[PDB]
Amino acid sequence: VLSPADKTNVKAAWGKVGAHAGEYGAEALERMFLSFPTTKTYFPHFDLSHGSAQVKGHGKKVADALTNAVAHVDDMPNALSALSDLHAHKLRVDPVNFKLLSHCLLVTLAAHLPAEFTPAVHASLDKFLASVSTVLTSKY
Amino acid sequence: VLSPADKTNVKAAWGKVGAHAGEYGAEALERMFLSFPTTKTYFPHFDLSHGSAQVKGHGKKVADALTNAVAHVDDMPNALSALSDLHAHKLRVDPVNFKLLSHCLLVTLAAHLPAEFTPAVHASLDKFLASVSTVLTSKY
Amino acid sequence: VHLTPEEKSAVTALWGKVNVDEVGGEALGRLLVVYPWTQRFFESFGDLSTPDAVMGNPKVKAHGKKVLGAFSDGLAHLDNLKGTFATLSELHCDKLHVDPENFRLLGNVLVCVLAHHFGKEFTPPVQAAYQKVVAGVANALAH
Amino acid sequence: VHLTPEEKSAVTALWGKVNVDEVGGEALGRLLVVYPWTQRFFESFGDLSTPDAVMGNPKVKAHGKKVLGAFSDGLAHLDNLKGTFATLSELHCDKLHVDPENFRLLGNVLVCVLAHHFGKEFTPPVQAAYQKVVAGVANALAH
Ligand code: HEM
Ligand code: HEM
Ligand code: HEM
Ligand code: HEM
Repeated sequence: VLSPADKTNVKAAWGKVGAHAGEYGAEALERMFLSFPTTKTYFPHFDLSHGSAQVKGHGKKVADALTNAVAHVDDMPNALSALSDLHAHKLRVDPVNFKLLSHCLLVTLAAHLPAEFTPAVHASLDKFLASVSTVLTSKY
Repeated sequence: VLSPADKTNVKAAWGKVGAHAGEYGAEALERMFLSFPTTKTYFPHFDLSHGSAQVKGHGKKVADALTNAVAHVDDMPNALSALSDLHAHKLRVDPVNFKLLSHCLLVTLAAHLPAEFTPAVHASLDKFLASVSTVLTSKY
Repeated sequence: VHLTPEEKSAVTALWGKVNVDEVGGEALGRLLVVYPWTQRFFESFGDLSTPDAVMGNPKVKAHGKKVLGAFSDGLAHLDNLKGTFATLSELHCDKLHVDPENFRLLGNVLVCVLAHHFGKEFTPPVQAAYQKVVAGVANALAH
Repeated sequence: VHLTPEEKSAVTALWGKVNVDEVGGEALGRLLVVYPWTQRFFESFGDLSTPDAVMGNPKVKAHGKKVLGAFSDGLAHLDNLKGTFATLSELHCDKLHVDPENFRLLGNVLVCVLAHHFGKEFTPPVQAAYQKVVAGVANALAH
């Protein structure tokens, strides 16, 4: 259950993320693929090399989904329902992979926005990403 | 995120649990203490022997909390808020202990209600207990 | 896995009364139902949509028989779990890419199935002994 | 922990640029803030309510210095992590009763702190090598 304070923190953090969301998401996906190669098994049709256009497009998609989730933080199961069906019913992704991707997103945010990455913002983003991972994993 | 199907499943399962809730919760606590002795560190003032009145009373308390959570399944964050503050702000309980207690509750329910413990009811109860564990662990 | 002599005696006596062909399959089916993301590994089995379709799958029953056979080997050699489960650990880590948490999940589901079948006989001490047995088996597989 | 020679060279060069006295305490404080249940083990450190009170605690800073020194000792002995972290594993298991998952959490927080400091210099390959290093350290502590 997200606190009201952490909600404002994640809203401000992703607002300052702004227009670099696609590049940040592509870099987070690249970090996840490099440091957790078992996550690559969910993309057997992809080209998972460095600078891949497919990875860049998927990072853009993930970033837009995260932006929508931020904009609809109080009604996430409704806003993210098509993604929940995709990841839970069809893809059937292990939640450990969601944890790994959330960590890689946090690492990318830390590396790109040092000033914005205060401990409170870090905790808020961690809780927000955990909430997002819960909705996509759950089948309802 | 729970669905109407598993909501009705957990409601029926706990309704058929009924008046044995206190002894079921006491037995679940005893199982947790016996199989996961690290959980005993949260009760240094208790007598954690077999047949203990303190354990029986705490099992009754946990069972009544589960009953009211079932009755207010759609509004858990607010119904369980005093318990959330107790477990998260004051006691600072690791969520792994919540997972262990949920497992021991499932084992007790399996051992005492064989007919009711169908795979669908088992999955519903697992998800309901996970949701309850998230609200108590979360600080908001 | 280190067990007391009484715990070992209790574990073996309950294990003798276990119907392998049934309980292995229902443990696997309950795993697939409760944790639906585990059906990714068993898509080749066939119809796994509904709980009744999962629990009525002969492929699921046969694989549960194999899994319980592996579990029984661990009970026979609790002092050499790491060497007993080396080949299975290699297969699950390098060929199947199964997360080590799923081993603990399957062990807990097996404990729940044993409790379901034995009722009063599956007392809290027996459950504790079986809990550390399945924890050791999961750790051996995760190596 | 098995690393390529290039990965080992990159890990060591970044480690030399690490300010131990600051980043160890930063990682410990961020752990205590992000995962507030970990304050149960450190309630003897004084005021740990607000994030700024956690990050401004000299006891937290000193304990972070010791945890980073153990991480450096482990890094110097990547081929003998289990023998290096035996006494610490005993202390954290038998005496402190800390969960194995909490050690993985602290490793991830340390990786996040390293990324926050190095920024562009931290690179996905360097991060992957450091992830393998901290995973090995956590596994050694969890033994
Ligand atoms: C916060 C976490 C995540 C978000 C916001 C997210 C978002 C998305 C989005 C927006 C799509 C595109 C759907 C479409 O175009 O119809 C997608 C597809 C996909 N996702 Fe995720 N995802 C997340 C986590 C994960 C993880 C951890 C994995 C695997 C380890 C994963 C595996 C996939 C796959 C395989 C696809 C299919 C893409 C394709 O076939 O081109 N997702 N996700
Ligand atoms: C999982 C569902 C749980 C429920 C429904 C639950 C419910 C409760 C209730 C109703 C109380 C009594 C509060 C009061 O009387 O003011 C309580 C207290 C307490 N709970 Fe839980 N609890 C759960 C999990 C846990 C776990 C897993 C632990 C530790 C491993 C734990 C540790 C405690 C402690 C130490 C107390 C204080 C009791 C005392 O001091 O007498 N709880 N809980
Ligand atoms: C935790 C204890 C486990 C034990 C004792 C065990 C045992 C076994 C055994 C003996 C086999 C060989 C089957 C054969 O030779 O035909 C096998 C294969 C397999 N295991 Fe497990 N397993 C465990 C956990 C898991 C889990 C949790 C999963 C998935 C979530 C899994 C996925 C598989 C798959 C996909 C196969 C291959 C099935 C096939 O080839 O048809 N295992 N396992
Ligand atoms: C990779 C992970 C970790 C490493 C390398 C590490 C390292 C250390 C070191 C070097 C000490 C000092 C021992 C001494 O002075 O004799 C220590 C003590 C301690 N650790 Fe950790 N630690 C880790 C994880 C954790 C975590 C996650 C927690 C709590 C959630 C924790 C709780 C403690 C406590 C309470 C002490 C004693 C503090 C005191 O005596 O003042 N440790 N650890």
